[PDB]
Amino acid sequence: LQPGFSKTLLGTKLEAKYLCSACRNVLRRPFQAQCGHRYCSFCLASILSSGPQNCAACVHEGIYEEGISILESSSAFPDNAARREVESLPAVCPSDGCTWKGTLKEYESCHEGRCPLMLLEHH
Ligand SMILES: [Zn+2]
Ligand SMILES: [Zn+2]
Ligand SMILES: [Zn+2]
Repeated sequence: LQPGFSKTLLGTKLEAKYLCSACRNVLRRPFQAQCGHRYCSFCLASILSSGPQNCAACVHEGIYEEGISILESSSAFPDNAARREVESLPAVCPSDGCTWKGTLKEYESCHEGRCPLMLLEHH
């Protein structure tokens, strides 16, 4: 139930600003809500499946503000600056035993869903 990328991908380079406000994993196709908090596209869509919702991150961080801290489709946008930054980070496959290495973007487009440890049962 974790849409975001396993924190294992970044390893020691793991940073808080690269994490989804919802699943707490590395941002996957990030959107930025009106309040500034980032969410994986999948995570935000799920949260907003039944309409607007209060931003849990705003609450927990004690900065909740009426109106601005409300997650809404009309005020959330693709955070391409965040996406580009995260895609440029050095990454290693999360599969315990895999040696694949490259940028997170290369992981998403070339390795994810094509991992030997996951697809080859006799590995
Ligand atoms: Zn997420
Ligand atoms: Zn927020
Ligand atoms: Zn792998």
